[PDB]
Amino acid sequence: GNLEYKHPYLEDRDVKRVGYLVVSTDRGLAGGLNINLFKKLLAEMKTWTDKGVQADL
Amino acid sequence: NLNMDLLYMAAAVMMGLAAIGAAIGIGILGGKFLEGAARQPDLIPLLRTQFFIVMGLVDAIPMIAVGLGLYVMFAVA
Repeated sequence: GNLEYKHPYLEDRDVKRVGYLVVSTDRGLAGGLNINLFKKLLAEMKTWTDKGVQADL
Repeated sequence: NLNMDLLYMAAAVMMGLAAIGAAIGIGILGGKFLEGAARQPDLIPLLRTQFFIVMGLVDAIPMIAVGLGLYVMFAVA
């Protein structure tokens, strides 16, 4: 649509700082669940941090 | 003589009331264009086309009243 009004969440923005919500376990013994998620997060987090884009968790 | 007294006044009422209807009709029709230009930019040239189509029909009967008040003034009196 072209009928869009102004509204932060809907409209884009030039990027300097990015936030991640990470869900993770209260409990162990789940095996290689958490760490195979967290290395993917850190790879992406490193990718932005490569160009100096800030990040938050 | 008595002729020009009344025939100016008759043209005056003709072009005076035409001056009401064309100004009020293009005021209402134009303000609805300008909320549409504010509400939908990117469409100004498309809406402007529609505004000029509709404006030619609003000016129809008021332009016959102007043209005959110009006739009464500079032809009949």
